[PDB]
Amino acid sequence: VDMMDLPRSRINAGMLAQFIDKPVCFVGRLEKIHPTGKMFILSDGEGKNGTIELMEPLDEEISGIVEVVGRVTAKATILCTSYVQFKEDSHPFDLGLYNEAVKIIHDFPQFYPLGIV
Amino acid sequence: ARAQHIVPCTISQLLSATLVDEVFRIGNVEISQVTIVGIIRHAEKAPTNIVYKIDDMTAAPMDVRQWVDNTVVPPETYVKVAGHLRSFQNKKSLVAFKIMPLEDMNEFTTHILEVINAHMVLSKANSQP
Repeated sequence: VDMMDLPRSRINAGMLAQFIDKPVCFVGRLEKIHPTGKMFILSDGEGKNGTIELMEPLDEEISGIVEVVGRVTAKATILCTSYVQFKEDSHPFDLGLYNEAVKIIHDFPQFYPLGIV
Repeated sequence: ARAQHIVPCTISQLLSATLVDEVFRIGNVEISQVTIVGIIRHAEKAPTNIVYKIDDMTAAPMDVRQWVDNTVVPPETYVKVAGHLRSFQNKKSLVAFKIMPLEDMNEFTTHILEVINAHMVLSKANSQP
């Protein structure tokens, strides 16, 4: 597991404490990579940080906007099982606007369902 | 009779849709032609078609089938798909008439907004009962 087959909630860092042990999708800007390469920090569209942990070290540098799929740990960090760097080579990604989308998702679950309903 | 919209949806909406009077419906919103935005997880190349597993986080990846006579869109690419919702043998799938890789990821954020606004407004128009 392989949460690629599970519903994952799109969150920001202020939601981490409410999603403990839940599959999540966290979009944010790469702030730094830990010396080990097994942890990195992403800042969300409100400028708040989420800590992303990996079971194996990164096999590449990542930067810019990165989207992480993982499970929220007991410590309100994210154990990442996959990630995608968002291409911005022609158009900068508006993370502030993304953040608003996230709040809207959570306010209107009837129009953006999590899983089969 | 009668207007037919390309409704932006999530996969969770497509999977939850039920056939009512021979047309798919999610909530009180009728869907036949839809758009989704997600990431290619898998591409299955055959001579007559490509079948992609497309993932938008809202559920398990959905099968999206595209007709062959452009190469396969590489995995880990975000795409917008426009297609017809099918359920062949009780298994949901899309038959794509458009698959476009995203160059501007703001189009992905906009789709989220569009899904929610489209479903909110279409449900109100249909209700009524």
